[PDB]
Amino acid sequence: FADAQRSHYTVYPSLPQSNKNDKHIPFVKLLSGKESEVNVEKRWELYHQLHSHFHDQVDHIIDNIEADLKAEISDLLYSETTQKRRCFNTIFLLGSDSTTKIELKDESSRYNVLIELTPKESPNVRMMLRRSMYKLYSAADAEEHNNDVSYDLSLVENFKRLFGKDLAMVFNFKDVDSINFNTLDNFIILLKSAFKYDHVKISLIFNINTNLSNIEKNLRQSTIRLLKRNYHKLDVSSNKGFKYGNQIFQSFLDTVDGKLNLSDRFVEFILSKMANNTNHNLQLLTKMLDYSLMSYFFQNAFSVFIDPVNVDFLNDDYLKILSRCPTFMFFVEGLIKQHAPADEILSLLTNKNRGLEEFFVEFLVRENPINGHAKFVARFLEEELNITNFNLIELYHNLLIGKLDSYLDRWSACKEYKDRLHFEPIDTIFQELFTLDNRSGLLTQSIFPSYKSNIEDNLLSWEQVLPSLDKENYDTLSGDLDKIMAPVLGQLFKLYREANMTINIYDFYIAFRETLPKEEILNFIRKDPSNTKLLELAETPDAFDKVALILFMQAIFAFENMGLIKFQSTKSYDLVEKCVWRGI
Amino acid sequence: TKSASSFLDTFEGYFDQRKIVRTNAKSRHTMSMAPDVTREEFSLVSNFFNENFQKRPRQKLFEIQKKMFPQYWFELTQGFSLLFYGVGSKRNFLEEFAIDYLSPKIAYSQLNSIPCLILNGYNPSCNYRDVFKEITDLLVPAELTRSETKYWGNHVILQIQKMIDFYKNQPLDIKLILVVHNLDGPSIRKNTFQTMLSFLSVIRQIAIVASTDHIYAPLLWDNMKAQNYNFVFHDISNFEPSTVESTFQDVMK
Amino acid sequence: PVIRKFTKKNVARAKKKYTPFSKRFKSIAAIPDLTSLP
Repeated sequence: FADAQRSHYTVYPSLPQSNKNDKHIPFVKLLSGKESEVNVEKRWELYHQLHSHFHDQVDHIIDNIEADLKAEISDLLYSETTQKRRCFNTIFLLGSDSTTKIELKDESSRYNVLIELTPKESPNVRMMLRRSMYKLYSAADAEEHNNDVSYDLSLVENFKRLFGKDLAMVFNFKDVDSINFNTLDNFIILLKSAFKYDHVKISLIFNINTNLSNIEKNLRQSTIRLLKRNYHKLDVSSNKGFKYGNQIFQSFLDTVDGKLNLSDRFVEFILSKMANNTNHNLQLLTKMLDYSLMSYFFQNAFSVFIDPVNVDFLNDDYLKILSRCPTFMFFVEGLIKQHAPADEILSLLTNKNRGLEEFFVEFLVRENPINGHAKFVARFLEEELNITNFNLIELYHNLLIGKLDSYLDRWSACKEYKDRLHFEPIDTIFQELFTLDNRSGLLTQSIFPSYKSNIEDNLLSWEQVLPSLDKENYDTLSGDLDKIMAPVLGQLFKLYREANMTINIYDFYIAFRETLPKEEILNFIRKDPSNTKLLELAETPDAFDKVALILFMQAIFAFENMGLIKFQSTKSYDLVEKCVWRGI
Repeated sequence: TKSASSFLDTFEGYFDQRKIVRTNAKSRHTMSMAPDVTREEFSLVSNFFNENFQKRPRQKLFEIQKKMFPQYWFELTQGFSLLFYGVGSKRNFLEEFAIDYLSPKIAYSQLNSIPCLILNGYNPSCNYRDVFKEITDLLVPAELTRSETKYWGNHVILQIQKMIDFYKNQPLDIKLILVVHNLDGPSIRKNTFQTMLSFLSVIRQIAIVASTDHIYAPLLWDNMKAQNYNFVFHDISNFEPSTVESTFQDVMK
Repeated sequence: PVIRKFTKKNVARAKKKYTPFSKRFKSIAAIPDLTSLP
């Protein structure tokens, strides 16, 4: 109708008043629909306890990097002078994204203002000056507890006699790699004349997200020699000095200490996806670990057994599920192959439910500390050895594999400690229902998918998305069409893939016209009982082409706004250009 | 047959099919010799073939992916945004998911319903100032004061930043479900709209349920946009005939 | 009080009324004789 013709129509969905059930949580009935409702409620509450215990530590680390950074910047912003006294202090914040709040100290009988500047707040030099002096007059006349001045450096000249305090303005350029440096060095030149006023103290703070050889290549050399008077650098990045990856991954183990385990493939996938992204890694760490936890409690019924009170709700289907673990198969093969007691394996094979039901609850008192010993290796490398360039994720990966000694000899600094820093752990039976893992490609398919490859796969093959049927063909309208005829927009792509770079739309139409059935669609087209217009065009002696051009032009103008087809030669639109290739 | 390509589609399929073809080997055939139709014959056979070619397999597919809905509600209520890419129209999926399923389940669980702001982003008349006008009466936030507004700044982006720092001291319940159809459409792929919709997804109290159509879509979002969205991607390609949106675009002869 | 973004100190406005002739009496049947009005 006409409601999908206007943008942003808000819609209130009306609702039935109540259904009076427990359907207030999304956790479905697992074990092919055999689970109890109280176990689903306990699973939801247990997942929320785990998720809250994780994120209450993640938030303290994330709100502690700001209390570390404000402590860092505000120490080399102050407590130092230069003998020239006609220079501005300059701090290059390397690798920093513009997300930090800066605090300026008391320093009484002197104002301290912070003038944040942006590539949107700087289209030329005069808007920078008007915004800077506007922020100066605002943060000077509102921090005092009346005339109108002009917003230029004259306010900086007579700031001493307008207010009575000395000025100390601290500039702050947010995306220094995104401003014009031609506007920025003009602003620095325009600021340089403020030196002669004896009550100012300009400080510049550059938030650079690239290296320093790309800022002093684009600036002019006189501005660079002015900036070489009192400059300091400061590396602000959460990959330098692995302290905040060794506090998010450390805190993830404090929630899963004994209840859950991590796989080998999972930690190497974490390391592969944390290394292909540098700007934000404290967020791509947490949104992989939480989505690993969310795909666990939604899938694994045995999560209800990670609390040692729910041990008595072992139904028959839990005993069916746990029995077909291959580590238990390895254990039972062990009980066969070393010695032969008959009537114990005959019990625990398929008959006795009580022995297997009480046997599994012994397997939860075990700890086998991977994450209980890895903190000892972390404390040994940080305190006793004083090496602060190690990664807890990669050390944990090698400790999980077992080649930890190679990673400890990667430094060649702890040769007398390769026995003290050694730990060879084994597997405990029934790990493979209690492990966070990725062997199905779930964290790949729904966090970092091959987007274009999935679109092209669904366009080309299309049988992995559309079903085939064997009963619903006679009550339908097209029963014999789903088996002999590919879907248009999925059939045209088979000709689009094996075409050239320049595709003539008439040849692209003829190749589509002779891959359709002729003697089927001329029978099919007369099926409709209601309308009468669709049958008279079948009484026309050129029905097949006039039904073929409709489907072809529909598929072409459907590909075009998807991105696979560029119509070159405007005012012709006859020779299209293939512009997406499969497999790339 | 009409392509002499040694390789097919990889990087060497790109390098191989980009050759140079002579003037006599070319086929300069205008599409005038295609048998012309009327507008109403197209309009008739189109709506016939939409719901009468693969109708029961597509309904079977929608019932297959319709038991996926509790995972979508779980991912929304745990903080993520959703992104539904795929072949075909994702329109009726989000009209049958967000209106029917989602907001009744959200409204019951925190105990009228939860307001659903649909946003037809395939319409090129999609300004962000009237869309943010439509957001600021479904939430009604505070106004921009004199100290918090700046010298000729953007009031929409500053208001969303003020809402972001307001909603860190609040209970975490969904207050709106923002349903964007064709998020990479011709008037919403631009930068300030995406800055708006990326700063809205920072708020936990609004669930973004987006959909894309173009294939080079993920390069609209850098390390700041793709971090404030924190999308989870779901290929729900269901081969829909996509006839709500094609009335907007040119169907010129 | 307030700090303004710019100033318009040299502004001169006329003394001109905003409500038109349609809202003098709001009675079309009782419009007085406009010719010999003072």
